[PDB]
Amino acid sequence: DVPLTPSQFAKAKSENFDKKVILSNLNKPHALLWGPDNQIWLTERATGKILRVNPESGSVKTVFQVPEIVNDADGQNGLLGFAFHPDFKNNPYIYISGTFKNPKSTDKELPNQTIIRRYTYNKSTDTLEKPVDLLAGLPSSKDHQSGRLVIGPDQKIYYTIGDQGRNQLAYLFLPNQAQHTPTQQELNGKDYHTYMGKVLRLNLDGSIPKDNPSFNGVVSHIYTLGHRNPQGLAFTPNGKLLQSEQGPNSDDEINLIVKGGNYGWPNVAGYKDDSGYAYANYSAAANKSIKDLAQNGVKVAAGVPVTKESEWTGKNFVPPLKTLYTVQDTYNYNDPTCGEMTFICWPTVAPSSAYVYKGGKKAITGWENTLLVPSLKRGVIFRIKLDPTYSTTYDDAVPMFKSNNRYRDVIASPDGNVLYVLTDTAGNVQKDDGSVTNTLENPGSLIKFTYK
Amino acid sequence: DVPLTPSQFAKAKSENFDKKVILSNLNKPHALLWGPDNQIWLTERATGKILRVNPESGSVKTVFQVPEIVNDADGQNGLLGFAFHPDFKNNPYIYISGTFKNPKSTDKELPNQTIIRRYTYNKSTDTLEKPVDLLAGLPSSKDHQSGRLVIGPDQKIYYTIGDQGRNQLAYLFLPNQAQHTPTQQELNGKDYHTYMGKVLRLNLDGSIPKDNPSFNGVVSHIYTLGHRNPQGLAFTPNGKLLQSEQGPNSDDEINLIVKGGNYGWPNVAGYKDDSGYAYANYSAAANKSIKDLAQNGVKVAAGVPVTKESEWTGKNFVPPLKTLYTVQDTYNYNDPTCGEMTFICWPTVAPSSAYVYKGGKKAITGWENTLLVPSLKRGVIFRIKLDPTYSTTYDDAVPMFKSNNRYRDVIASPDGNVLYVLTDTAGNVQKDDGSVTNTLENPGSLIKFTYK
Ligand SMILES: O=C(O)c1cc(C(=O)O)c(-c2[nH]c(C(=O)O)cc2C(=O)O)c(C(=O)O)n1
Ligand SMILES: O=C(O)c1cc(C(=O)O)c(-c2[nH]c(C(=O)O)cc2C(=O)O)c(C(=O)O)n1
Ligand SMILES: [Ca+2]
Ligand SMILES: [Ca+2]
Ligand SMILES: [Ca+2]
Ligand SMILES: [Ca+2]
Ligand SMILES: [Ca+2]
Ligand SMILES: [Ca+2]
Repeated sequence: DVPLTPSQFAKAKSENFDKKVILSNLNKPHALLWGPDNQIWLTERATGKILRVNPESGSVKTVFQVPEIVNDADGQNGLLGFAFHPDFKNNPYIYISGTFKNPKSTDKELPNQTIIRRYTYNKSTDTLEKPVDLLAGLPSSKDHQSGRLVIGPDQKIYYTIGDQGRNQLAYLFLPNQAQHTPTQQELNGKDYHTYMGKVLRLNLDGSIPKDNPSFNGVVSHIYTLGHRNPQGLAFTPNGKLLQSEQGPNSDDEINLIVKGGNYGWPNVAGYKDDSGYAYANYSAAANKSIKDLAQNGVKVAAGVPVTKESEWTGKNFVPPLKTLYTVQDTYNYNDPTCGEMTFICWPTVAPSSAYVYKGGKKAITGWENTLLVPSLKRGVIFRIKLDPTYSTTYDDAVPMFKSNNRYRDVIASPDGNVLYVLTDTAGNVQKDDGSVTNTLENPGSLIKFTYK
Repeated sequence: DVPLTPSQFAKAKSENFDKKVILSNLNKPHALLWGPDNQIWLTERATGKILRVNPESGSVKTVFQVPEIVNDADGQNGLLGFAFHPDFKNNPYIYISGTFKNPKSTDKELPNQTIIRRYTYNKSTDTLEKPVDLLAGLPSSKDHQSGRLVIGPDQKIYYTIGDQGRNQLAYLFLPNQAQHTPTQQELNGKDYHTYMGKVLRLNLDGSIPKDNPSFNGVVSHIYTLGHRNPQGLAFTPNGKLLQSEQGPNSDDEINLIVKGGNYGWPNVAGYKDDSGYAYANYSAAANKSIKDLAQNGVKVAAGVPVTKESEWTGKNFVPPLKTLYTVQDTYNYNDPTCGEMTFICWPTVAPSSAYVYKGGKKAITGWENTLLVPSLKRGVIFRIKLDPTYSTTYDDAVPMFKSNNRYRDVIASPDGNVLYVLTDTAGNVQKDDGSVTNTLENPGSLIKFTYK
């Protein structure tokens, strides 16, 4: 899709909803869920705390703090994945993923691992107990961790693990592994270094489903590959799997996740259109002092190999349902008319989640079969309509609730007339006039919007 | 997708198939079907003849000639739709559409109608009889008639009817009706002038299905709208509906047809990307002496209103699964790298059909879940892979059977190892070296390709 203008974002004020801050003292709140107890549960990414909030009264309890979570102030690591077993009454399990030190690591630049871990909920003492590591030794870094953890209708865990930031900034010269897959020998040694830029599908005990897809002749935990930073994952009522993902200077994506698909990163951003992006592989540059001009690969310094999207030899490439956004090769990623911080005008929205709106007896008119996608950089919640079979999007991403806030997650109440959102503690966001600010209106908050 | 180069088309020679020309100099052969008698049936658009061809010996019989078919030498009108009843053993019916004179027409420029008609096959006399008009008074013109007619798994007739060529060439100043839908009053009067640029869904007796979608508050024969020239339509084994469609200078489409969808034409060609196309509405131009610059709306003469794809206020817009092809705004539609005949280099392939390959006892290796799309302008047949649920394409359109022929239709034998193809009697096609020729290698032919 084509970017909205600052004016178009600023008008999305959602005057038909009442706003109320429920909690305002949260530290890097990350994931939000409607629990099986009809309470709101949420995570703090850096502290490792799991909180439960009474939606009616607003009282809150810290149910548990995951010990030894590792988090860097300049990083996106920490406590990430968070989901309830779907039959919680009879299987009182909570599944998380988190950053932990890796005692086997021989890399002082990458000292950590990601672990998918199960806890047992004790309703008598209201806490979590009996930790069990389902899948350990997964990649960890400060960048593009993703880490959405959901349980599908097949009662399998689906887990997004980002590309770790390879081929940008601090990891510029590391070779991106989004396209790479394990050998059988690597699986035998539990070497999961290729588990970057993937959606994983695991059994509830961490093992490999016997009907997972094959990649390059090997069936592993990988379900799909070729992802950059997929922070949104959500099943629809008819069992389809929708996803949101952050692109580089362009081409954030809404994807339909299908078994065995290849979503193209890093060779393809968004559509395979050769428009506004090309794959500049700095790991293949002979000179490691080469600079990244950060023009999305369209303009590069001498010495870095560049592959056009159409020059890639790919297999099972699946294009996105929608891009937020796609621009021409003539696009100027340095436009000075935007200000000193030109990145704010980049054709992206930085989606942070993806949530299937299920309606209810007070469902909001017109919102049937919508997907809600929070935007960090634009301070809106997008509403994206699909057809009733969730096979295609209809029309465009409609912005909602414009504010100077970094929206991190969103859910809705069972009746469907109240939305609950989390906001980041700090960072940059676009203002009504299109400029950048790091003064957030509601830092680290749980906010509700009630239809009136 | 990005256009293939002339060299990439030239190498797609399909050396793994044996070619045998069964017939040539057919009079504008148009549609072919594997018949209930395991013979090949095909139509001649210009004559109204329905021919049956013996696969083994190639003997041909003129089974029937549809009387009073109207065809213009320079036109795309004539005998069009052609399908067998799916339970032919117990329902020996053949369904057609055709151009016929309209006696109540009050326009000398548009004197004809399209009629969807049923015939009964009499096996004892080996001919057709007892015609029944199912739906008459449909639009008719020389351009963009489409006319693909299939019976769905719901035992409904699905019928594509093109936009009649409005807003180009001989119909430049007529207002395109692809976005328009009937009022209840027009329906009551059987005024079907808005049945342009649509997929129609009809009961077998021609009546309006009560479960057809609603458009602007009215349920009509319209199933989807916003199409230009959709010549390809085919159901998948799991009941989805795939489609191909010719765009203008760009953005031929492969579409997934979903009930009630709006496929954007003429406001949107291909994706809603503002890339290489804009909607110039010549019917709204200040005067009818203005010239069409034929630069796909990116540059137009003064006095014609232009609407960007992103400026359209649309409802239920459904984007294509694949475009053949999409180009940048700076693309040169009048490129001098080719000869005076710039159109042959336009980033299009002119898809003429769409056929779901179903395999069989001799299925071709690797062709699972593919869609075959013949190209008129490039002299190839494309193979397009989808995932096993027919929810997305995988990778790109792979060209096959490169020749100096305009491929018009394609089917496969039940065993799956033989393809049968129709070619046009006349027209332009691109040579190996990228230049145009109107010398066709196999004019008006039925061609058999057998996997080695
Ligand atoms: O403008 C853009 O394209 C853009 C903007 C941001 C932004 O939020 O400022 C991000 C981003 N996302 C996170 C996160 O925690 O998800 C952290 C950051 C960061 O830059 O620090 C990204 C990206 O990561 O691709 N792209
Ligand atoms: O280069 C292009 O884009 C292109 C090329 C052709 C071509 O075949 O020469 C056509 C076309 N298709 C038919 C048909 O019978 O299907 C007739 C014609 C015609 O121009 O006479 C179209 C189009 O109709 O959009 N576009
Ligand atoms: Ca980004
Ligand atoms: Ca992608
Ligand atoms: Ca792209
Ligand atoms: Ca065309
Ligand atoms: Ca379209
Ligand atoms: Ca377009």
